[PDB]
Amino acid sequence: GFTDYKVADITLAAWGRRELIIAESEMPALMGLRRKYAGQQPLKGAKILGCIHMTIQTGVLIETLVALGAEVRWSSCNIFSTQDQAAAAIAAAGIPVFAWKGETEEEYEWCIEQTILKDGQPWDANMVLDDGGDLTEILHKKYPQMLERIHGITEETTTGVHRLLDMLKNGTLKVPAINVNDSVTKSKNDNKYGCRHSLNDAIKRGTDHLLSGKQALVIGYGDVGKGSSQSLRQEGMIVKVAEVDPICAMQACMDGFEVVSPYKNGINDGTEASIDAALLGKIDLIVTTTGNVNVCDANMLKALKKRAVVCNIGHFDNEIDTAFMRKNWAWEEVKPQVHKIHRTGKDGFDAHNDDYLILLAEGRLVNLGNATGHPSRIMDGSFANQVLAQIHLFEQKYADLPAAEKAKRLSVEVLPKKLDEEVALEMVKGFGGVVTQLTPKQAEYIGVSVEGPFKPDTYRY
Amino acid sequence: FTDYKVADITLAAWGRRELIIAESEMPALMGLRRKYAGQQPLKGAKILGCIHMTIQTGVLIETLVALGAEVRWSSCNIFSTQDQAAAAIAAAGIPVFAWKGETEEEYEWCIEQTILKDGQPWDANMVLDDGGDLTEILHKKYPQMLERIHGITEETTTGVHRLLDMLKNGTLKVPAINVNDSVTKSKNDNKYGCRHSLNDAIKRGTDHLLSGKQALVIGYGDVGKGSSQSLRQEGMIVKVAEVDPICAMQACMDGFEVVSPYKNGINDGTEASIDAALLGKIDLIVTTTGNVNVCDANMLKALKKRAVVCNIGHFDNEIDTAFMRKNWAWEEVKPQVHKIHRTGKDGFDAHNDDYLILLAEGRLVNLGNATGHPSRIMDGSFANQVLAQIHLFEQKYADLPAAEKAKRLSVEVLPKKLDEEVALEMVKGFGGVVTQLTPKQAEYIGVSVEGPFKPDTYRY
Amino acid sequence: TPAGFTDYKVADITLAAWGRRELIIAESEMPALMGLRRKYAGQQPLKGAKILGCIHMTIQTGVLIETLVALGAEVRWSSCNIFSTQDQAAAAIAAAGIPVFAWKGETEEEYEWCIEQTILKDGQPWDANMVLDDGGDLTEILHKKYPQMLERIHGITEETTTGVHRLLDMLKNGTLKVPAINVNDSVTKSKNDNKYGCRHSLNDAIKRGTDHLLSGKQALVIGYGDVGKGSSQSLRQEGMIVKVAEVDPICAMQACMDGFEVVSPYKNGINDGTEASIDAALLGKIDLIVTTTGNVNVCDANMLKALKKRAVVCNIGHFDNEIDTAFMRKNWAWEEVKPQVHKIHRTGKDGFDAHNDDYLILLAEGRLVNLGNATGHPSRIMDGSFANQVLAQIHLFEQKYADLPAAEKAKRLSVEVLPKKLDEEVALEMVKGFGGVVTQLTPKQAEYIGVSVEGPFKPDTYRY
Amino acid sequence: AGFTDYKVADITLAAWGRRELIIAESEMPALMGLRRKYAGQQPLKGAKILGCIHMTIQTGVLIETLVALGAEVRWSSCNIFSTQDQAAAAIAAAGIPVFAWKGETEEEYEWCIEQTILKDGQPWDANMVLDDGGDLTEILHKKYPQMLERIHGITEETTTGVHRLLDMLKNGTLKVPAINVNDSVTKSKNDNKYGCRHSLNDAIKRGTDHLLSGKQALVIGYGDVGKGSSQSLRQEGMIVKVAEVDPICAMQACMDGFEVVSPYKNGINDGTEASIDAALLGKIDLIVTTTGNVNVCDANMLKALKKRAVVCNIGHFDNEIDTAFMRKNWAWEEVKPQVHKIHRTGKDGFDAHNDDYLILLAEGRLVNLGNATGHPSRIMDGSFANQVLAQIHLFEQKYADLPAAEKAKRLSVEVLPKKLDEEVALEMVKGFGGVVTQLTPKQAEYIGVSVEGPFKPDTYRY
Ligand SMILES: NC(=O)c1ccc[n+]([C@@H]2O[C@H](COP(=O)([O-])OP(=O)(O)OC[C@H]3O[C@@H](n4cnc5c(N)ncnc54)[C@H](O)[C@@H]3O)[C@@H](O)[C@H]2O)c1
Ligand SMILES: NC(=O)c1ccc[n+]([C@@H]2O[C@H](COP(=O)([O-])OP(=O)(O)OC[C@H]3O[C@@H](n4cnc5c(N)ncnc54)[C@H](O)[C@@H]3O)[C@@H](O)[C@H]2O)c1
Ligand SMILES: NC(=O)c1ccc[n+]([C@@H]2O[C@H](COP(=O)([O-])OP(=O)(O)OC[C@H]3O[C@@H](n4cnc5c(N)ncnc54)[C@H](O)[C@@H]3O)[C@@H](O)[C@H]2O)c1
Ligand SMILES: NC(=O)c1ccc[n+]([C@@H]2O[C@H](COP(=O)([O-])OP(=O)(O)OC[C@H]3O[C@@H](n4cnc5c(N)ncnc54)[C@H](O)[C@@H]3O)[C@@H](O)[C@H]2O)c1
Ligand SMILES: CC(=O)Nc1cccc(CO)c1
Ligand SMILES: Nc1ncnc2[nH]cnc12
Ligand SMILES: [K+]
Ligand SMILES: [K+]
Ligand SMILES: [K+]
Repeated sequence: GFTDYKVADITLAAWGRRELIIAESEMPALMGLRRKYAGQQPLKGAKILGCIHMTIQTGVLIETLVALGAEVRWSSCNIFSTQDQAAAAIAAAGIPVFAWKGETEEEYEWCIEQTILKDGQPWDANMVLDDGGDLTEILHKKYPQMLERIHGITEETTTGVHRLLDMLKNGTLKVPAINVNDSVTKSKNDNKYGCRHSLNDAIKRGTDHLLSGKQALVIGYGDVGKGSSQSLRQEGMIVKVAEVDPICAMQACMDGFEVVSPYKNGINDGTEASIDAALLGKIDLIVTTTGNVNVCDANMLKALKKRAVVCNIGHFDNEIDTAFMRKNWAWEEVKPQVHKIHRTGKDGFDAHNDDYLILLAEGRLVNLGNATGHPSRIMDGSFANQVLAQIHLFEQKYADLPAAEKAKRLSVEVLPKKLDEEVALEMVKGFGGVVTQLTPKQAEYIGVSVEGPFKPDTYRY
Repeated sequence: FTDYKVADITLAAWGRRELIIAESEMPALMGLRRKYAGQQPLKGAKILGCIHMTIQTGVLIETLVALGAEVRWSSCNIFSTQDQAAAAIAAAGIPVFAWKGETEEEYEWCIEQTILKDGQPWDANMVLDDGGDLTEILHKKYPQMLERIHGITEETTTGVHRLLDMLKNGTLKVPAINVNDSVTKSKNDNKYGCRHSLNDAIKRGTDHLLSGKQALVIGYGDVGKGSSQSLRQEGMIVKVAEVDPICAMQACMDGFEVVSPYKNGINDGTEASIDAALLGKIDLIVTTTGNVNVCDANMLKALKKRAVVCNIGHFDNEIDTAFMRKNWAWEEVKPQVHKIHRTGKDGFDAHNDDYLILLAEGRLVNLGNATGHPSRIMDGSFANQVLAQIHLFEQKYADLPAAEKAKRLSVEVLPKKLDEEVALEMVKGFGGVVTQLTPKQAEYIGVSVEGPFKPDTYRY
Repeated sequence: TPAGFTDYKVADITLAAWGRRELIIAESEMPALMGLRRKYAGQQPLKGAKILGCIHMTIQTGVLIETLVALGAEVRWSSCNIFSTQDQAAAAIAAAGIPVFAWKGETEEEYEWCIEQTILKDGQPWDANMVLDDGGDLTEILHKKYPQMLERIHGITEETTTGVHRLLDMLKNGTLKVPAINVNDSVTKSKNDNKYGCRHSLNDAIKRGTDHLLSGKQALVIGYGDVGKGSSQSLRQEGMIVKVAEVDPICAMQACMDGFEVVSPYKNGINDGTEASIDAALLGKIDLIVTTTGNVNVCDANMLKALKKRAVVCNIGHFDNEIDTAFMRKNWAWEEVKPQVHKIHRTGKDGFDAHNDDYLILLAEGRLVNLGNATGHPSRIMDGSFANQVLAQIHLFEQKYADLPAAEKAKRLSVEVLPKKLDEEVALEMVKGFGGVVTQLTPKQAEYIGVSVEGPFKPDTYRY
Repeated sequence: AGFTDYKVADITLAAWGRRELIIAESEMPALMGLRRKYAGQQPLKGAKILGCIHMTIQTGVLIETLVALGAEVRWSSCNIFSTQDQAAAAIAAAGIPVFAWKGETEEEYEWCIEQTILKDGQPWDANMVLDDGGDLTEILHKKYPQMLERIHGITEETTTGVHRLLDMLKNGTLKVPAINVNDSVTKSKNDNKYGCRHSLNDAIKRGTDHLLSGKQALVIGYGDVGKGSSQSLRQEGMIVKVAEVDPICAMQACMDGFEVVSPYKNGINDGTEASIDAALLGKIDLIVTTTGNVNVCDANMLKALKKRAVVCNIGHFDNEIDTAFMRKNWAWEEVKPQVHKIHRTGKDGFDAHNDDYLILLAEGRLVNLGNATGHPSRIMDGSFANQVLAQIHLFEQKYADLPAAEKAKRLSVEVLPKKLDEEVALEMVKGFGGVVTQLTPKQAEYIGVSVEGPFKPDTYRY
């Protein structure tokens, strides 16, 4: 009689379980931790509030935390990213999960609140796992008494880390955090290669458009922008890249992309006349990858080629000025998470109007909204890091420290390189790769231990 | 003017035409000329330089001189000099001691000619090095000269490693800048430079078709990354070996099969540990590690007949070429290309089919069999060098009190703003347009509109 | 729209509005096909044409169908594969009053019945006079079972490599009853659709079916013809380590030069019928096998026994017998993951352990995987193919082969391709659709290379 | 020993050439397989071959294969810049008449061809022709018709030469039958495409050492050479745009991921400067012509190109670029052999530091051979195995000995049978270590072929 959940359709659970069993075989680092630590139960007593895309991959993460002794209460960190068969499988396993694909904003907030509260009162949570910082922010704003008893936060993504560092700077961060994003087996695996796999995946599922031979503009060339640019270029798109960071721009040039700005001489002065109309009028697809605000603005949207596709693979939808489009233009749903936006006016549209843009996932994270996000074998790396980070902060027991010791430990840190390398080694073995062992003479010659770490902490890979 | 030694001074005109072309290819470096020419920040600098005497290094030398410095120059590899570049620098009245095809003895004599002027130590006060040979010679043989030197600017990964060993040991005598670790150096030069010049050098040396053939790249750091791409983009079936599992993960995700020369990755010294089936299929092996003996004697014995062997790390001991000198017969095809006959040591059959082709005698192949990295890539590295020389020369470490020196003795990188400024000029050289943040957008992501745009931890 | 319309069978008529929205988008992606619509609508060149059509009932086929109709034709339609229909496309066509018998997930019995519903109208043979076919199944049923209907049919326009091969065999054996146009071997079909179509849709289908990471894993592509070329690129551009098998040494040479290792499932390339001739070390490291040959049993039972545990098996050739799925049905237990995705447990026939590690993943039960697990080729690629189909239909219909005296009939009983000038005109509209700008020869340049300024620009022997 | 019947740059380079020939033999398994297969039979015994083709190391292996099969030859290069002097020396030192060096003048080029045609001042007793581009063929038809009476056939290497043969056939002026070697698939779709992929960026790097990644290229043409050339530059990271007059080839360029553009506004070349897309050409760092056509990089295009752009041609003849206009109007500064700065400031003198120049490679002649070494041995293996088979076939057919009525029936331009094309391909695949699968009899029956091939109808395009 388990009822402590809310999902779209519990009868999807058997299908979700079939897919979890497949995913397990694709996630050797994560399942390796499950097998290594199951006897020790290092998360016995852990009670984790989790807020991250309720995908099949997150399913394997949840069940690893539980297998290691944790209890959890779970929600998605995006209204469109849940895979309903994954949510159902977790619910059918007796795990509290409040998530479905296609939440409203009110429902999204209600789902987070159902993890925070059990039977109408604060759950006895003592750990947080977050992706983007929304759960973290709600706890700090609305539930400070709960944070007194929480040992730490493990944060998945660049945007969430930025929010933690802002709190730390302001003196408002209440518990320590591990930045999971900046393991190399996360940032330079998930953020880059994950988007390489899943960006063109989501565009094909949403539109079935041919991409080869067409013009793309990728805004940003960080890890997500690098992977996104490659996702499109490997399909044969002619890809131009915009950047504010000249070092990232240099990389894009050297990687074989033309670097362009939407604005004449790069000057974003807010006028229509600043838009490079010739450029925007040639673009068939624009993808935002920045984690910034309004990088595909109203004037770019007005100047885009007729029937261009617009999408965002950064964490939040405000990378695109969808507010402007809702205020001024008529939306025609093609199918879920695919809308034609008719620039002919607000009050209705002609079904055969040629002047429209196609928006994917209403501007929300397109890989998760229009496909299934990153593949299991990539999320393996991220989620092995999550499990290790949860173990580290739970074993440190920050909430039980005296005030003077808390002050010494209140920080945002990354996992040590030795763990990063060990996660990587399990990923490489999963491909059947064979890593060479240094001889003692070689290890002495380059000044490392035979078992690693093999690089100083400054190394950029 | 007689204070030089080059292969042929009459190549000077040719070198100068190529220097004028290279200037148009090096916007960050020529921008530093224009920006600092007025200030003359290196007025009074006396720089001992040791780096491959290419056309690219010619534009670097003439930038340092244009900013006020005097220099005395040598190459840091016996095969890397471009004789027309050396001639052009000598003809400009700049002391340089460098030619393509030096012996080891001549290489050392060349460095010594920069150190000594008219039989006595030059009154040098700055060092620019690539690999650390000159740094080592000064510390071991001319330690008193270091009392007048304000700093060392070191170009490459191997050289930086040697600097850090001296720092850890308390034997480093002057402060240094790690130029290698600017992003516009390491992630431009070390990677993209090798992408351009590895296939270049293999083609010049052998003219082999690469498409459809099997390569093994040992190492997947920045040089191994660029090297693997150099070969894969030509259509080679590239396999990658690594000891670092993170780099190996990147190789897998980049589309390469990760393998070891040794069964289960365990190199126990026996022939039985060699994966003979793997090595018997390899047409080309490239070492990229900066380590020792990563293409060892047993691997060389097991390689497919007529495979090519080369090294693009800093030093030739990546391949056990000593073994091949001791046991096999060398037939020169042309300079820096040898067939190594595995049939025996004394003599060979001119039609023997059992040989390997070694490029540049195991020395840096891109510089040895071609011209190293192209001007537009070296632009980034050498703009960093100029900035680093200006900074250390202006800090005047050798004039500090003995106690003040202790606080200054460090190995530093340039600040990120300068890295970004080098990058900006590179981007402009491609016609690229960098976008400017709005104030609200800069606030939103927590940076200044001016940058730097990333924390120092960011890995790009 | 027509009142009382019931002359169709589809999965779900309420998908029609969705299908119509996708057809309107597809129209914007198919400039060559929509150019023919605009150019010829007033002329009504297919007025009086009654076309039996048998091709994958996709959105792209929907635009083809409504172009034929816009040019005057009546049609009766079925899919040429049990898994290739897009149900929203079928619904939109039925809602337009067009007879269509097609849904995703037909049985083999339903598949044949759907073709017969196009052939029959109100229990009697329709008065068809044109055939449009993809793979030869409708052609075969007419010759085998309704030969008298062929007396009134002016021609067949055949879409794909396998169908043309069957047509040529019939022509050689004297059993083909009407002329045909080989649409496949227009360059704007074969070297666009067969190659780039599979480039787009093979990795698409694998991702939708399995969501497996492809980068870093090992693939074996059987065949390196046009489909094999595009399939190999589909996987290599994702970062797979792709090996290629071929029987044709010229195709194998191209694979080597394209950067692939060429290998055989059999030691020394020789299948001796025994497990010992399988290169078990090779197959034990393959994560994904894709058949592309148009041939039979190229991924056979012994290969399937040797494949790496949890390998994906799929076929993108026209017919499922490229893979010995019958052996797998007979000996191994099938577990459906979801529609068109099955785990095949090699532990035995009678039941399976839900956590068994020794299974293969079969996509689309071995049927064409791009259409079965995704949506096949994109509109902008199918534009080229289907423009050729319209032009082929117009040509054969205007030729009126069935009205000729018997002597003239023998003179015209042929399998032909469209002239190169038409192939070029299709290509030009495709190029303009990308915004590309073709240069016009000066008169002196055209004289210099011996062509007209308006083309054609190559001799018929040119291979591109 | 007493051999003087040659002219090369430097005979002392022979030992070097011989070392490179021995390496090239290991890279040319199809050609060396033909040597082993046919050495005993001597199918070319009595053949006397006039050869005109780039005197490279690869051509050296071809020549010694012909000679090992019984032929005598007299050889010249088909381009003034394409000879490798060590290859020419190794061949002369072997006692084979060769007249070829890198850097010939036009007068020297013609003299070299005449030295193969004439021996001791009189027509050689030639009975076979091997040609690359048709210059030797044209001279024989115009100046030595009596020699063609005794010649059994021409085997022609390249697209341009085949076009010239077809023009002769059309006009009824071709005097002996020919094999079009170009259009074996193991030539056209190996040499023309993959050879240029290998050797174009090679030649640009040797001539300029320019970084290509991140820069803008314009490739004129997208036939086999244009396809391989565009890949050569794209694989280096150039942003490549493609021009074409053939919309099918342009379609392939689009689908291959290139933007298709014209130097002329709306593609209309009306001879005015106003017709030039100056904004486009002002952004191009590198232009490469691949067409076999005339004046596809014309004077107004040259005037509009971005300052310091590289201009080169990889089609057979230099008239793809209007270099005549550049010689008449602009000042040429040699950087080094086959690399010239063309200063657009004027004809009489230049400023050594002028920024407004173009860099022309190989004076507009075939750039892969002019600035590097042309295609690699393992690719030329396919082209030259076809050459050897075509020589064997035409010499055994003995056209010159046929009666007039039988000549009229055999006077044609033909390709080699597909079975031979396949046999060349299989040796190439074995050279890579590739393992082709053998059809079972049932599978061969299913697709309608013999187990041993041919596997495709003659219409198949690959
Ligand atoms: N969808 C996914 O699966 C997924 C995966 C990982 C991360 N993310 C999200 O993607 C976003 C980016 O993450 P990342 O790791 O790439 O971060 P990053 O900091 O490495 O890269 C962002 C880049 O955008 C550039 N940029 C910022 N403002 C710009 C502007 N106005 N114009 C052009 N370029 C601009 C920055 O210079 C930077 O290089 C974050 O919100 C992150 O949380 C999404
Ligand atoms: N030739 C050039 O132009 C050029 C340019 C830059 C640097 N370099 C030199 O190249 C070398 C590599 O420099 P880098 O910047 O790539 O350094 P790096 O540290 O980034 O990479 C070296 C890599 O080698 C790997 N490695 C070490 N021992 C190994 C072994 N036994 N087997 C396999 N992999 C092994 C390490 O794990 C590491 O990833 C250095 O010597 C450097 O000075 C040469
Ligand atoms: N799924 C799609 O969207 C799609 C699209 C076009 C064509 N097709 C179908 O795909 C198939 C192939 O079409 P194509 O145009 O590439 O044909 P093709 O003749 O160009 O290629 C088939 C290739 O398979 C090779 N082959 C045959 N038997 C082999 C064997 N035992 N082992 C290895 N290689 C072998 C042949 O040598 C040939 O090169 C046909 O059935 C065709 O109808 C499917
Ligand atoms: N350098 C080499 O090693 C090498 C190798 C093979 C062939 N070739 C030569 O290269 C040339 C091309 O050979 P190919 O086999 O590619 O021929 P091709 O007929 O396959 O291709 C030439 C292409 O040029 C295009 N074209 C013609 N005029 C044009 C114009 N004004 N603008 C744009 N495109 C135009 C044609 O449409 C055609 O597609 C010939 O001269 C041939 O002999 C050179
Ligand atoms: C008839 C014939 O001789 N065919 C052939 C083609 C290429 C190579 C070889 C032997 O290598 C043979
Ligand atoms: N061309 C070049 N000049 C100087 N140092 C280099 N290191 C690598 N390539 C170089
Ligand atoms: K997924
Ligand atoms: K589709
Ligand atoms: K060559």
